[PDB]
Amino acid sequence: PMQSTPL
Amino acid sequence: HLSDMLQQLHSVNASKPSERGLVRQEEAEDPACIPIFWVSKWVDYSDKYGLGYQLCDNSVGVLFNDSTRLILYNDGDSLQYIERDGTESYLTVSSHPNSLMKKITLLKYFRNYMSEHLLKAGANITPREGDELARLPYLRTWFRTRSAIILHLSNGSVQINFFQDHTKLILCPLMAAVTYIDEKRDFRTYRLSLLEEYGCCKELASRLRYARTMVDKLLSSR
Repeated sequence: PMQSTPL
Repeated sequence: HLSDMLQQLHSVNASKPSERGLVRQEEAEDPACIPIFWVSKWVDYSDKYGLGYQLCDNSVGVLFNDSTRLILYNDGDSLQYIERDGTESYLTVSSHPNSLMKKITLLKYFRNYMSEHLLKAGANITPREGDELARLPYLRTWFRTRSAIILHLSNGSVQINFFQDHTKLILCPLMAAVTYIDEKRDFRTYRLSLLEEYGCCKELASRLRYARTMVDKLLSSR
């Protein structure tokens, strides 16, 4: 993933 | 320091903590060692700008592609700029630091993106407290594997977030401690030397082995 865990 | 962390990890791992007849992981718990800071959210825009992140105290930071770092404190105005050579400057956004305006804009973009889209890690954790007069760490370096992102903070802490199951480790060489956040978001802080003596579950043991490998890597690319 290019970002940490989504809301 | 990384060297100290390696020694600590080698010591507990060499003791084969999960290969004991009776495990008493609970006896290694030390809540007084809970970290002050950890990475709560992050965004990898290293294709063009760098790596942006949020610490658990709501401050945000970025490790730019040019190796400079900028931190915006949780009061939304205070700044700490770290140049390539490590020189630190303490400024305010309101003061309009001319050379930093573009970097400030990028950081605010990251802050806003993370606040709108991302979940805060360790939302149920209460960090410990120590001083306050000079103490916000910045991101020294980081890298990603197929399994995790490894974050190395300037206070010596190493954090590893596993992608597959959302489990996380926060390692501190000053406390010689590890904080494990499990798939249920439950957490515990353990003294590493006590895990060596009392043992731990497979799972934490396997993650600690992985952590040692990551620390060796950090030292190799030093």
